[PDB]
Amino acid sequence: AITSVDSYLLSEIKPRLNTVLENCYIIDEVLKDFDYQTRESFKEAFCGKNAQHEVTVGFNFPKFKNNYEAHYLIQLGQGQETKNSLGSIQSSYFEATGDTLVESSTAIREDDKLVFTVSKPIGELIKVEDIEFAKYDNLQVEGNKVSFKYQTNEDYENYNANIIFTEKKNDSKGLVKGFTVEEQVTVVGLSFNVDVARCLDAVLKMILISMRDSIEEQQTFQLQNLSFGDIAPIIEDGDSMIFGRPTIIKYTSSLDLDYTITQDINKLTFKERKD
Amino acid sequence: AITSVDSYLLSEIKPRLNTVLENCYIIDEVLKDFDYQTRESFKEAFCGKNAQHEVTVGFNFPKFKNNYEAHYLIQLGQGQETKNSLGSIQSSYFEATGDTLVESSTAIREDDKLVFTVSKPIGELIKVEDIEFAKYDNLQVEGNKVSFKYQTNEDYENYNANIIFTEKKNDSKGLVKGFTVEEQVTVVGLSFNVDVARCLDAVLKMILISMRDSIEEQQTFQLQNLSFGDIAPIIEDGDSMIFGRPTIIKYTSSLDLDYTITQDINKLTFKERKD
Amino acid sequence: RKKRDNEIQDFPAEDVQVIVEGNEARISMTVYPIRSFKKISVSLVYKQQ
Amino acid sequence: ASEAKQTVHTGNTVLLMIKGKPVGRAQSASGQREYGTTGVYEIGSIMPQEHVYLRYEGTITVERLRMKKENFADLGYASLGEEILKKDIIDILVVDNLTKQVIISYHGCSANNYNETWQTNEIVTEEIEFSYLTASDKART
Amino acid sequence: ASEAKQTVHTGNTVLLMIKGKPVGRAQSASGQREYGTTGVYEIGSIMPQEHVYLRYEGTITVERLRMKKENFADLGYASLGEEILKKDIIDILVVDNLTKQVIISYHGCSANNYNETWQTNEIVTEEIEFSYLTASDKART
Amino acid sequence: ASEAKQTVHTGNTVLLMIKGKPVGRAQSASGQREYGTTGVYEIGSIMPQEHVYLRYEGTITVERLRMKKENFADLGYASLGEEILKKDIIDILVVDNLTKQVIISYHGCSANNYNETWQTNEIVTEEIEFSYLTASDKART
Amino acid sequence: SIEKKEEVIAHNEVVFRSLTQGLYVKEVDIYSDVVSYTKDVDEALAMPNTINFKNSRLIMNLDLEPLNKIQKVIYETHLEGL
Repeated sequence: AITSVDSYLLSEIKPRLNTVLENCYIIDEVLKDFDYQTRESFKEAFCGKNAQHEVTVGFNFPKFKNNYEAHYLIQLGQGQETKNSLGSIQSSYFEATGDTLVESSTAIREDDKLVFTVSKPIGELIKVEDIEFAKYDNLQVEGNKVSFKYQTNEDYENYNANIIFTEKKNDSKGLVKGFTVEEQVTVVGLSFNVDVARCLDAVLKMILISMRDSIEEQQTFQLQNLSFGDIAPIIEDGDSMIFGRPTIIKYTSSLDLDYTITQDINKLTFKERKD
Repeated sequence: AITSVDSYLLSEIKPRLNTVLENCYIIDEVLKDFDYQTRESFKEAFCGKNAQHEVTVGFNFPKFKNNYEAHYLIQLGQGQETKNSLGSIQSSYFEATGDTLVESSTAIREDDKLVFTVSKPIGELIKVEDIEFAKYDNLQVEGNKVSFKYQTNEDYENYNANIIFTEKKNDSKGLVKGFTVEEQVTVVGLSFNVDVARCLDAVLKMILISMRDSIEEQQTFQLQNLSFGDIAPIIEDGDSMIFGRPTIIKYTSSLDLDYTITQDINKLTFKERKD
Repeated sequence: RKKRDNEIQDFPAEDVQVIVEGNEARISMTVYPIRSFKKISVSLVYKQQ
Repeated sequence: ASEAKQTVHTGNTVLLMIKGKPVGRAQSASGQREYGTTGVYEIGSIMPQEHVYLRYEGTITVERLRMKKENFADLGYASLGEEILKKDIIDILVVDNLTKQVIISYHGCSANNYNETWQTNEIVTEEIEFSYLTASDKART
Repeated sequence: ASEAKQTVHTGNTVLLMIKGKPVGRAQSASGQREYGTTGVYEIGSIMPQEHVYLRYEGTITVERLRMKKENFADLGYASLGEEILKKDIIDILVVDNLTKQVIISYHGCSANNYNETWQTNEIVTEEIEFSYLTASDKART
Repeated sequence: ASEAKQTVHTGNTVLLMIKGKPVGRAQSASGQREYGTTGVYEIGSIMPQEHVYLRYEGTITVERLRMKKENFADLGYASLGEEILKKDIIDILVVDNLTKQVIISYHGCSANNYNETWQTNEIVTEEIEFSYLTASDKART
Repeated sequence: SIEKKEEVIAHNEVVFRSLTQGLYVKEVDIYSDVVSYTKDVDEALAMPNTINFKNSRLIMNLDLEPLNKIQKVIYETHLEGL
């Protein structure tokens, strides 16, 4: 599973940043240490549902003009290989598996079992929220749905559960070959007003903190490290300077490829010899 | 609690610098090692309540002209992440808490208890000056005020105490997620007279020494380190050069965010099974 | 711990069930009761030599 | 994308919990187990005919930064004198940050030695080493 | 070009296999053997007249990164308590990535000690040390 | 801003005090405690049925830069010969710089060994190791 | 037309609503008495819709108009011809 850190960063940042800027309480919590003036100015400009001004995020070298009132700029940076396993072997799988999904699913009644439906089939069930099925419940997964004994659990006929599971792709089996890569990605906020840049950097730090609970980087992009540069004038040739403070984010991910195996043994030929 | 080191530096420097320059005794103590000439010239120019000349402090890249007779210039500098905890967990709290406050409060008489009033409610009481309440005194905090038994302490009805306490924000509980950051901030004094710059640097060093007793950096910005650059001509294109000696200040702070928890257990369902 | 103190002789480890629902939790488990010694039947055979 | 078939544990996906309380600013922990395997040597063989288990010894260490509150001494988990004799056993749990499922739990933990370092240029640290009766990896999926 | 007359083994040409299952994210392994050679000294000689083999001791260590699944505890190969007594012997095979031929196999492996490290800034690692009855390099070409 | 819920101790928030006198230019200090836990092994079990406390041993070390005045020898706290026999016990206190509250105190401290280093390129340092009867963390809030 | 279809119930909850103002509850106090109201239908305070919870605590105020809220999310595909 080749990793595109930049796209993941963008997808995590955009909705999360919009949600954070949606409400004032979270912003006030974030900007507790800042002075009244800059805090209130940033809140007036960008914060709130009905904010007239808006921030943006995008990759570097855009052929079009880019808004320099407040923008998050991303560039890919360097990368390095840090650790390897014997034969480049990372893991072995019997059934092809895709991404790990989290889905909410209300309990349902079936003639012998309570069940939960899901969007897609199941390759493996990791966890059901606040449940530890015993032998009596006889937890079974049958494609799309997971099921447990009806009678002794009948109080929970409409349990508002949620599920963490894994997609199923194929029944084939193979080996995972790959290594670990230690990658650096640079993120910088741009603004002709330095105070806006400072507040933007603080918001960036908070959303990076919040991201650590995300499933994907919990499973794929562990060992997050941060590093901040100095406030510098990005450009001097305009009528007014652009000010930005670059930040460097580090991640560790496992670049890997699935090598299928067609060998399947189903018969044995134990015979003696004579001389 | 996101940390803005620059604003804290400014807020600590301005009143403290004004107070230090207010009186001559402290300045004479500071400038003991310097020669008579420069010491007395600086005292004549800047020291004293009725000083005609005055120093200033502000951030870098101001669009307006800035006074270059004597000024403290700040710029943010670099930063780095140095240490982490398991799961990025820093601390656990049952009640939301804000800043740590110190308030003076004269004792008061209540029909059963001596009490101290405070400006704001109490989340936690750290210390009461020169007091170690015993069981007999039965120390209790009830929102705004703290109280102890009247009878055996009646000699102290007007005790001129002071209190170190913590604000109360909410009754909710959550987890503190974050890490430690090792940050560098640059401070430089500017003056077209080199001797004034030297004296200004000495004053800066003294106020940095004095700051170490401050509550906030005792609680937030531990491990202060200093580094001084060489006296250099900041600018040569004017009629006369600007001379300044940059200084680098290091700090360690814990960037963190409070993650609330809505799960509260209040009932138990211990039941057996049959087969 | 109880087994280490001989208070219980045996039990199934995997039989436990736990369910949480808002502010409530359900716990279900099984333990085998101890069995005491009740009956003995004896027969004798007399023989020569 | 996130294929769970290759994921590994790290410091950001683990929690150290005691009595439900997550210990704060915990840095590292190590676990050791010794089965005391020994071989059996006959007269007519240099090779060991078989190995046998004899003795189970296990210790776990924890490194922490001394918070001003809820340190191991204040929590009552550790001890500094005869107060130790009244301290009962504890269970130390390593639980997954993502699912809150258990990864490994130590039962009947008891304290062995206590170390604290006061230093000028670095944050205060303390180390504790426990001896436990048994380990368990139950309560899985 | 590739002249096989000078090739050597490396981490990319080796697989570590147990019960047919390739253990994943395995990092290193070391093998030790001691024949316990001792000399015989006569009265009329400082020199050792001859050496003799007396005792065969051998251990193998394995270092691994704890995957969230199929860790040594979950696989049942290791143990954490009295469950060990019901664990039978195993054979650990080092097999060539290219040909799938065997390079060296350890027979009758038994576990000696178990180590796991939880750390904040690094991936979790675990180490196991086994004691084996005999080694073999058979099944070659 | 300063949220006390996450604060930790460092070299700038601690004082080392003896007899009320703050010792000057003190660099580091380490504290050790050993409860001497031992297990109990029955015949019918490899596992330790229980652990028991047996023996309390504790030492504290202090590193200092030898000031020209008020060194440990001049203060009378240390000793250099038979003068030691007339030296009574002392209590070494670690007290908070902010509040002047106590963090940990060692009672009945007695000196174990004394080390001093004279070097050409570095400031003079001396080290003392004490053995104490009991430790205490009382007098808190 | 439809080639394949499946329906699942993502959530099933009980929403509380005022009888006079018509606004739903947003935030509450320690006893869970109302302190804030909202016009949104989804953001409103809600609890799981199962009998066990109902027996485990209507209880806060006499404005006795709860609302059983059920969310249906449907996956489907079409093969529309030319």
